[PDB]
Order: sequence, then structure tokens, then C-alpha cells
Amino acid sequence: MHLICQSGDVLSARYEIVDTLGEGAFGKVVECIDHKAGGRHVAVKIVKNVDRYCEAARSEIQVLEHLNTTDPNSTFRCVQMLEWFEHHGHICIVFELLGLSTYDFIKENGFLPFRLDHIRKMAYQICKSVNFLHSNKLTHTDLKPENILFVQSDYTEAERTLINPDIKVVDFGSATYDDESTRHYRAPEVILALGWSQPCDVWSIGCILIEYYLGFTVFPTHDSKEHLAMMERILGPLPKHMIQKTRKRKYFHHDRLDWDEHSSAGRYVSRACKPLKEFMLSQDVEHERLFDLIQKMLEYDPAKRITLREALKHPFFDLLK
Ligand SMILES: O=C1NC(N[C@]23C[C@H]4C[C@H](C[C@H](C4)C2)C3)=N/C1=C\c1ccc2ncsc2c1
Repeated sequence: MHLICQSGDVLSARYEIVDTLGEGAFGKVVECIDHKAGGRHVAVKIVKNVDRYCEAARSEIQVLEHLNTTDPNSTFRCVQMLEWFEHHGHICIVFELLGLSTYDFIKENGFLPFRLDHIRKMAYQICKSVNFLHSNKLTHTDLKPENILFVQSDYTEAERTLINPDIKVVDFGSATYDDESTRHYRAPEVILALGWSQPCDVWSIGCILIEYYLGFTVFPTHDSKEHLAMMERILGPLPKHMIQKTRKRKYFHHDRLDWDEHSSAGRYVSRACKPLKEFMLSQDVEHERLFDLIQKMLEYDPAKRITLREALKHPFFDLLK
């Protein structure tokens, strides 16, 4: 990786790297000047030369080629791929240049939360976009703030003040069609290995929204049974039917979760977490509307869980309507 993507390098005899925008498990993303197109800047995704990540990159190009053709204007806010190429055995995908991810923006503002009016618009766009994926037999499976990106003209910089937050959605290398990729936004049916599909995206959007509103993550765990105990503290006890169905019966004793809440980590889930409604900062009706939508997105059972077509109909978005 390091050898083939430093500042000053030229890719495919026209893309001159000028900055590194970020680094991932897939590799790197660089900002480049496109010398054969007036000097317009672009973003270039540099994928590791590993079989896992090259098969994902090839799949990602197939998805982006389809989404970009189905939606030429990007009405549904999937990032647009301009071309791809190979560079010293690395797949490089060229994109339109966007701005900060929503995660970088909060992070570099001291983890301030977003304004509620921004959250309302950002949530509408994330829902409208991921619904468009779902209507094309797709599941993103890797929805998170790092993968939601502003379009640079949406904010100032000096201290970043967000102005008008048109967002785009990126990274389709984990995307899956219905024929036949997580961190702490992982849905319960995924943790429990009950199978999953598009509803797990809805759950991850719900985890994104609460983070927008708090500035910090509400499941700050790196352990899967602690994540489950957190869910119970914030959202209530998991459904008996899901507990009784998982092959992962390592986490439970009878119908209850196997967890000594007076252990040092059991005391951590009490300090770190509390029922969802109490996380609210106002009692204003627009705050009540947001958390109602979030409560529907954080529904345990993936069948009960609100779809995104219904989420677009939620009163929280009437102020835009
Ligand atoms: O497919 C992608 N996956 C990612 N992932 C990352 C993960 C971290 C946060 C953010 C920036 C880096 C690090 C790459 C998105 N970016 C992608 C694409 C992309 C397209 C256009 C664009 N314009 C400015 S940044 C940018 C990134």
C-alpha cells in the first residue's frame, strides 16, 4: 500500500495525488488532480492487493455501475464512480470528490452533536438513499457515519460550521444482492446468527441517528455479549423467541441473558447506558418525534422493524414536507 500512493504520485498517467483523505481496512482514499480533465479534483479509492478486497472491489464496481446507470443524476445520493483502473496490481476506483464523512466532521468538532434541523435533513437523505438500494435488491451491511459523506459545499472550515447538509452514501464492497460489514452498529439478528437482510441496514441507520444527536456512540463496546447487555439496558430485554432460536446459546441461561450485572463490566453497562428515552436533551415535540423514529428503527425483531419506505412517512420529516 504505502509504496504506491504518496503525495506527488501519478496514477494511470493522469491522476496526481495531492492528499490522503482517509485509510481503511480496504486500503486508502486519495484526493487527486485530474490532469486530462481541466484539473478538476477527484477521489481515488486504492484497494489492497488481497484476494478478499479485490473480489469486493470487483463487486463494488458492478454495483456502482448499475446504481449510476439507474440513477444518472444521483437523486438517491449514491456516490458516482467516474472510472476504475489497475495500478501496480491494485484496483483503483475514481469517484466524484466529496467532503468530510459525517464521522470526521463530528470528531474534528470535539464530538459536538449535530443540530436537530440538520439531523432531520441528513436522516431523510440517508433513508431515501438506502431505500433506493433496497429497491434494487441490495443490502449495504456497512452503514456507519464513516460511510455518510457531505458534499464539501455544505459547510465552512476555519471549527467547521455545517451549512446545508446534502449527504452521499459510499462503500458498496460489502453490499449483497438477495440471491445470497459490521462493528458496533451490528443488528441483533446478526449478532445472534439468525440470518439477516435489508432490515439490518434500518437498525444501523438508527444507530447512526442517535450518534448524530449525542455526538458519541451508545454501544461503546468491543465485546458481543456486552453489546447484548447494553441493548437490554437501553432498549429492554431481547425477545424470548430470538433468544431461544440462536445457535449462539453461549450468551444465555434459559430465556434470560447470562450476565452478572455486578461484575466490573456489568457495572460498566449501567454507567455507560440507560433507557433510550432518557437520552433526550429536550422534551420538545421534534425531539419526541426523532426518538420515536429511532425506537422504531431499533426494534429487535427484523419483521416488526419499520422499513425505510414507512420511515420516510414519519412525522419527524413533516417539517421538510
Ligand atoms: O467507497 C468508499 N469507502 C470510503 N471509506 C472511507 C472510510 C474513512 C472515512 C471516509 C474517508 C476515508 C476514511 C475512506 C470514507 N470512502 C469511499 C469513497 C469516497 C468517494 C469520494 C470521496 N470524496 C471525498 S472522501 C471520498 C470517499
